[PDB]
Amino acid sequence: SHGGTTRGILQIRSDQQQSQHALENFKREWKSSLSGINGSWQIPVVMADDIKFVNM
Amino acid sequence: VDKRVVASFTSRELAMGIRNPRTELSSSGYGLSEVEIAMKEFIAYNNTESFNDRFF
Repeated sequence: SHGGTTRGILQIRSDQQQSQHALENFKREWKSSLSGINGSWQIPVVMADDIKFVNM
Repeated sequence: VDKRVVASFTSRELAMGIRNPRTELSSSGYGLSEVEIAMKEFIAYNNTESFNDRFF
């Protein structure tokens, strides 16, 4: 009813944060490739300096 | 058929049988399929089957 169910945070890190535009078209690249049943078994390749997932 | 009337019948010429009747005014005398009630469950089943098959 009220909680945060959020599994965790995907931390991507580089010399500077992406602009909001860059991040929203990265969200479009993500959802058009990986969401739902249609994307269900694909794996993204990402070449950021470091990638971490924090379990909450 | 094809949204035009191709035949008509009296109560004498055609039976109708219904297992799950309703008093609900808008039910208009029609039945109630368990496929309608369970439809979400059937969809969830179908999706989990597709998910497991898509590994291969």
